[PDB]
Amino acid sequence: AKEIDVSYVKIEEVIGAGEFGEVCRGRLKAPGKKESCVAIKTLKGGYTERQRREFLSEASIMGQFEHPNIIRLEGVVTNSMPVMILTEFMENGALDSFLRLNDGQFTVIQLVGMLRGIASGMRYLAEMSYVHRDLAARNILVNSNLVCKVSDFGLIPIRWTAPEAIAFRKFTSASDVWSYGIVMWEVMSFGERPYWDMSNQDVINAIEQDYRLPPPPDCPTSLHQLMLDCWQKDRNARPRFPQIVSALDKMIRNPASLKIVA
Ligand SMILES: Cc1ccc(C(=O)Nc2cccc(C(F)(F)F)c2)cc1Nc1nc(-c2cccnc2)nc2nn(C)cc12
Repeated sequence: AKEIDVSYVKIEEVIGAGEFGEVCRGRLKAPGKKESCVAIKTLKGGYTERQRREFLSEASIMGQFEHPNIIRLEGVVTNSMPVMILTEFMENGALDSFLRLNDGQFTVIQLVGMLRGIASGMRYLAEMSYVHRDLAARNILVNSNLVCKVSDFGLIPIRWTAPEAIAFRKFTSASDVWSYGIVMWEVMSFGERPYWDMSNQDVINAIEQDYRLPPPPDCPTSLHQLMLDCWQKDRNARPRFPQIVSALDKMIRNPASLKIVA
């Protein structure tokens, strides 16, 4: 992770609260480059030397990722206090709230483009053996061009989690695929809560009955079928991320196939 001199950083508003400190919007103005907006995670005060380490481990993990659909680490501030992790700032914020605010205002092909971007980011993570464990629309940021970037904001996410990961903590890329299917439903439903206001126990019960979420209004049948593929109880039968990307690319190539609705 690139070390950023704190003199190049300005904090403009606190937008959240993490496990070790704050989340802020700010500005980064490095000597040679233009000034950009950044999101900042902070860690300050009387943290143990361990907590600092645990805090900075996140930046070491993120620094491995370079993909257009994965949030981009700008760098870290570690030679001064507060300790900080900086990423790019995404104009449209989190995907779930973005879609709820803009309910019905995107075409199927636009939504499929978002889903394809998310799937490509996940294919990249799976290829380097990184299991996300909390893939959900709330963890996906949207830029001004509608590009979706997988992120992880930390925290119980029962309703996005594959049954084997709930029961036995077996988290794999295949359980991420289950979560991806939920994200597909969130997107095509313009940010409805998975399983509505069913309790967590109601959700586990429904899945055990072999129930699966229905096609959202106006959702092409082929997209809902791909959701059903992601939600197979047998994790080995779920498509892998490259197969998901290929399936979405076929729909983009053959848009008439997106006209078939329930
Ligand atoms: C500063 C920061 C630090 C870490 C991450 C983050 O996504 N880390 C992470 C960790 C493990 C795995 C992954 C990945 F795999 F990429 F998903 C990402 C994101 C950010 N950027 C953030 N941006 C934003 C944000 C909000 C509105 C508009 N643009 C950005 N909100 C954030 N909340 N939190 C907790 C972090 C936020």
